[PDB]
Amino acid sequence: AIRETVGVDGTPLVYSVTGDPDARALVLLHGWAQSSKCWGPGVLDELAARYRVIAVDLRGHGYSGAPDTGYDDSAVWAGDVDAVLTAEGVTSGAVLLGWSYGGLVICDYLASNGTSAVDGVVLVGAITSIGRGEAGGKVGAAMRAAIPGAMSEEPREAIRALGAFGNALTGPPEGKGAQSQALFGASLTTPPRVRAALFNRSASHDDLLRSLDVPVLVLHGTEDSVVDVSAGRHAAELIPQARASFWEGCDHGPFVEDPERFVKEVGEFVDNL
Amino acid sequence: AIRETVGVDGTPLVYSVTGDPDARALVLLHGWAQSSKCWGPGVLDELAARYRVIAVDLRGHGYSGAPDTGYDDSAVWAGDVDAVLTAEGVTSGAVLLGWSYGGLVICDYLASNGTSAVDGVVLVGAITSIGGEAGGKVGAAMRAAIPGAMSEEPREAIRALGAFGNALTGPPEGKGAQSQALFGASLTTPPRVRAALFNRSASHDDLLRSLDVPVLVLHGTEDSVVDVSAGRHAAELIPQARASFWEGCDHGPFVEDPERFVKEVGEFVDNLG
Repeated sequence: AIRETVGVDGTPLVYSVTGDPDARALVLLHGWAQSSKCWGPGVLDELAARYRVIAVDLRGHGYSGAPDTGYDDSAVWAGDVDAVLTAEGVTSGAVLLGWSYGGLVICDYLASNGTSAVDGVVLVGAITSIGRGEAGGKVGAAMRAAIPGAMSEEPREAIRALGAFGNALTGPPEGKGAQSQALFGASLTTPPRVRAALFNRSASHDDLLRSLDVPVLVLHGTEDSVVDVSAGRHAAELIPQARASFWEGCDHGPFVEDPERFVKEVGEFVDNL
Repeated sequence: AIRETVGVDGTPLVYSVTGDPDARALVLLHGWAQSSKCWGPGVLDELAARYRVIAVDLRGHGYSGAPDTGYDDSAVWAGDVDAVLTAEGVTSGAVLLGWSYGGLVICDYLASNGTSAVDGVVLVGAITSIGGEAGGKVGAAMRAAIPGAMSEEPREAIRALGAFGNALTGPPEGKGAQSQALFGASLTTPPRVRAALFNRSASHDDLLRSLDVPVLVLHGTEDSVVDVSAGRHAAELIPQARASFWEGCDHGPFVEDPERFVKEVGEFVDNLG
């Protein structure tokens, strides 16, 4: 299951592969300060019964390399998605699913490489742009409160600031306490300098979204406190072939809040390509 | 650098390899609720310049499989070490370095397999037994954390794990990213795994008295996690023990003074010829 490839700058990239090698590739791109573990074991098992699941550790995250520079270069991010697809020999049919920051990683890839390797995109609580005035980068109250404390090298300041997200990634944590802990833990294992580097950039992919020639599922919680639901509304409006699924009452982690509904909606989208 | 093998029960075991493949094998076994990332990049770089560094994720930890049962079986732990050595073709010359719980993993392996593949052992802040066991004597910070630190409920577990404070780093000035990462790794370890590691008994004083290779006991005199008495006990029972008691140090000597740690480990390993 564990694999390694290399980015265009020589950075090692770790990812995991499960499911039938002959099935459709479903590439999972996680959020800021997370890892390939963020999806629950239950959701990965359900997806692996139907697709060839490729769960990447972003550069600076999980077991991937953490270089000093390059996090602000859309071409470097594109190169990372390309390297994983190339390593798995995925040249067509892929579905790229991006949670949170993972939406921006997908859009960097599509902006450099186009859509020839992909049949579909799923944006989960995603940003698709980043910077001042970007509707597709619109952050919620919890992310606004965590900056810049969550980027601190001083541990008490970072723990307090990351801890300020509360139950945003899980929803009500009843029966999910191990997931709650693991998602908080992954944020703290991400180097502060990486947390900072991912946000010290600007990029607009509004015109990329308007140009997409593949179907996109926009899945977003209406009470997302991390990436405002307006960011998902923005992407659904610009993408020519978007299907929106706005989960009433859900915060930032739909795959944790309702793993059954997440797998059903992602599966119905993918199965209908 | 990343690879994987399988334990005697089918559990996947992830580890990483760095350094000259023709150099002496140095196997790193981490502590309770940690991972192969615990050692710190500077320490791993310095060791990789000298040795063939094999850094394991224990079962239940890091990217290794986390099965429900097996953690109270000395034979299963023995089989995990054997699996890694076998996968890497290490049949002689190895030094096993165990931090904290890693020392008990090493003792399980030596009790099943004997010493033919190893030329030396390093016990760093280590337990060697668990359960009136002088080699399993808990320090005051670990005694206070049981059972809060194994709680499924995230507020309780975050508090109890966070209350270890500087136990793993010492004064954290200039080490804030390491402080965050070590706290984070503990939270990423499932609560059920944190509990299962301690729900067992193993008695290895017989094994310590029988050892026929050099052992460096390196232990802080103010270790709040594993009482320095456990190290003094190992150093007394092991026929070829030598001891380095770091005055004032807590549980993370490789974090408190990475230069001293590499010097002392390197001198030990370099004089096994």
